[PDB]
Amino acid sequence: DVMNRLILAMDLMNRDDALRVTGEVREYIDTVKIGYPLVLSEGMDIIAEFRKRFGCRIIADFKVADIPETNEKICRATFKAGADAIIVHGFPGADSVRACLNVAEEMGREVFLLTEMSHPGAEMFIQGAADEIARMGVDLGVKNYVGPSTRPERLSRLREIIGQDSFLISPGVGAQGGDPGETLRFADAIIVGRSIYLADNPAAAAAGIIESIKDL
Amino acid sequence: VDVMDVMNRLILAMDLMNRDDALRVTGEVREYIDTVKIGYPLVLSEGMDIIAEFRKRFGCRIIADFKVADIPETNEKICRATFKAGADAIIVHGFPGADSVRACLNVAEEMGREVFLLTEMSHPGAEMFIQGAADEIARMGVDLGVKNYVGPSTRPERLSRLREIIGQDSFLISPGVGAQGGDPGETLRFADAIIVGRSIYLADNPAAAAAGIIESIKDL
Ligand SMILES: O=C1C[C@H](C(=O)O)N([C@@H]2O[C@H](COP(=O)(O)O)[C@@H](O)[C@H]2O)C(=O)N1
Ligand SMILES: O=C1C[C@H](C(=O)O)N([C@@H]2O[C@H](COP(=O)(O)O)[C@@H](O)[C@H]2O)C(=O)N1
Repeated sequence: DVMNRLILAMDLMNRDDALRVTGEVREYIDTVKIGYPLVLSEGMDIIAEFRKRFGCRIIADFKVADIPETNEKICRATFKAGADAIIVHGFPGADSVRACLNVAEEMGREVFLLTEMSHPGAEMFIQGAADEIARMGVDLGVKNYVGPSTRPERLSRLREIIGQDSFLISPGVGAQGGDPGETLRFADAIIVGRSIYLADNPAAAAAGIIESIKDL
Repeated sequence: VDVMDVMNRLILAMDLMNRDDALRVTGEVREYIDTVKIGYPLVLSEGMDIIAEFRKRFGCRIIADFKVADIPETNEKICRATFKAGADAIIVHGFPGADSVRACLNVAEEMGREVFLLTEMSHPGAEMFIQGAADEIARMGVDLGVKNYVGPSTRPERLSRLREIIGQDSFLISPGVGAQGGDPGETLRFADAIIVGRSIYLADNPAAAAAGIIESIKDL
């Protein structure tokens, strides 16, 4: 359950700037997605902190895409650092995703499978494997997925593959071009990045987005 | 000669997760290699500063094995942060497409660092989707101006195919020799250097582990 179905993609690289725009919209969010831009430039402890300076839940968007052995070490350190869930790439195959799954289960945490990406280059290879990846995701027993809001049609097919009792979230809303309304029809929640943390007033953006979909 | 050469054609994949063991083990094999591959296992446990530290204390070049695989905008920040940390190079995935790779290349060009494109991976799972796109990712990397690549030693027939695609003038490094089954000798028929992790850092005696690989290759 994600408050207001919205997830903050705190992608600012300044620690303070981060805990700021994050505080300037704390009201409308309870789930934060944190990536490498912030973590590498400020350290993994920027996570265990968030889980207090804001009490929110943290999804580590690390797109794990290595061999099984290394994926296991990466997931361990991300969870030890105290992350609630970690986003994993599916293109490396089923043994690599399985490695992340074991660790999540061993530590009682969550794995999110990224099936398709939102950006343009995604057409070359990712798109043609998307469905097969989502399906691998089902054979593997994955219950959490990430899909592109930049492609409403794919987003609907994804929901068809994963089922109704699978959790789904969607990036690409706003800057990349996705609409917060169309997207929420198949996915359990959206993820908005730049469209918030870069507006003259981030507080008055994560307010309007909630308005454009406070109906549902 | 345009690309930096690797001492003894051997790159150490330092994936131990605690600062002291990483330092201790790397120090022991210093006289044998001058390039060190530092990935997320160490960097997420000890921090990115570990990158400048190794680079200073050992005088070795550092390849950040981060497998950048995000959208262009984010890949740019990951590369800028990695280079700001002092890495000499950064490994990038190709599957996300040409725009994602180009974003890494711009920053590398801007800051005077290098990009290695990972085309095909060495684990079994790699057969499911990356193998099928491997030749095209390689060819895509070539057309983008990529001069450094990573190909799998666990499949000489594939490493060979990739060498033909990228040609004789570009730099190819290959992981998977040792713990994964690749042979130092065969791999080097096509790769300029091999990446070795566990066979050295989980060995009773790392230096001997390294000296013994360097030895069986000395002739070839
Ligand atoms: O396919 C993907 C993978 C990844 C993800 O969601 O896992 N993201 C992340 O979503 C954020 C951009 O949202 P914004 O700033 O454009 O509004 C960044 O943190 C991206 O790395 C994508 O956008 N597309
Ligand atoms: O295809 C790949 C991708 C990646 C890479 O080389 O970029 N690696 C890395 O090579 C090291 C293992 O060498 P060892 O410990 O098995 O000796 C780890 O750091 C892996 O993440 C692979 O092994 N296979």
